[PDB]
Amino acid sequence: IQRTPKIQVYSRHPAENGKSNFLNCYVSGFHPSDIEVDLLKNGERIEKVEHSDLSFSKDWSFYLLYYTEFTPTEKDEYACRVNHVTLSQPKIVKWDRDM
Amino acid sequence: GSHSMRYFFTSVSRPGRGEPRFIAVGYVDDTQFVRFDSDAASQRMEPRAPWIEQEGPEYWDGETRKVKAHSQTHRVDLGTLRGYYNQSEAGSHTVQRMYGCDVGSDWRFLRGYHQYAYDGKDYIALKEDLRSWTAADMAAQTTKHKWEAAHVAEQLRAYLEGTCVEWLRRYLENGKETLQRTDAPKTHMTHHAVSDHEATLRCWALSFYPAEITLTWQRDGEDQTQDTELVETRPAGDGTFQKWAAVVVPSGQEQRYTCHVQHEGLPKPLTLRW
Amino acid sequence: KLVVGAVGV
Ligand code: NA
Ligand code: NA
Ligand code: NA
Ligand code: NA
Repeated sequence: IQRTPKIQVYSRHPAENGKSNFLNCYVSGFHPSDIEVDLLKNGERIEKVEHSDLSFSKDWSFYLLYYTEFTPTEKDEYACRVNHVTLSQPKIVKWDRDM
Repeated sequence: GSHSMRYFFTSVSRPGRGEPRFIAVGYVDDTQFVRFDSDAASQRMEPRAPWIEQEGPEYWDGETRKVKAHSQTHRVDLGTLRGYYNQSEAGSHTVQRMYGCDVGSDWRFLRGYHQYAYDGKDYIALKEDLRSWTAADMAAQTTKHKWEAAHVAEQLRAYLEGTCVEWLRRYLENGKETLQRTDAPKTHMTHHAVSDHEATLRCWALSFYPAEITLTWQRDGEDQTQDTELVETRPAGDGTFQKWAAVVVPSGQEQRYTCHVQHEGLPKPLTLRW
Repeated sequence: KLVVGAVGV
């Protein structure tokens, strides 16, 4: 079976410019488990992003959290880029700041 | 409230060279406490909560031995299942296993479970009576006959009613400062105007534990699902959870709408209004 | 604590 990932991109804490925070990309509801997830700063891949240990829901679909420390600013744009066998093109979800 | 201990195992074949990917994770309630990853350096069961670090070297030796046994069974199973389904050596396939026990508020056994999937579909599951099996197809029926002959249900029932609940109670005691603590949601509302005639109210629940929560909208004190959006509960990354619920309302009528928040950590449900 | 053994499918 193939199930396409759901994506939420969000901060751990309500964001203020200049205040250290965590950028999260939560990917869920996907199968199979092989998935590529990047966090982007102004379209450029962030290095040293960490992720949770692979787990799954009652319907057997997988979920992962990808996360990095970031300091939001007025101008800097953040996003999550997801590739998966179910996607003909990478899916980019922009961080909205009020998710 | 009720508590659970659950182990999740994922097994992925990697045709071309070498051994399958094996990932094991253990949870108490919504708290990960142990992990094993075939591709990590330690080749040990590893702690992921401070309260499990209380366990001595004999615990880590035993859990490492058992998780490696689980890994080898899953390696063999990928081969067995490829045979049962007449599949080529060329394709990657996935096995998933979940087992564990629920206890009630009194920490007494409520239910046990042991579920197995192949390529994201039900394969075989232990029934609630812990004496019988649900096999999805004839491959799983062959496994059911094998597990009946080898008295697997009896072995799992002894674990699920015994060791599983006994060690869950031990973890709840050892980790009481966090595991027995409820974190009520921190709630607020935001307002978004798309046009002169339409606004979106968003009801936020932040920093709560456990993950179970209910957000509902009312209009003039009556439940409304029309024109609402409820996002999947999501991890904050600090062990707590987040969720929001949104309603589209006519501009100027925001005051008619209330957000209702139910959570184990709240003595009474909260009501928010713009 | 994990279960002691896993019987193959
Ligand atoms: Na490990
Ligand atoms: Na390892
Ligand atoms: Na599976
Ligand atoms: Na097995």
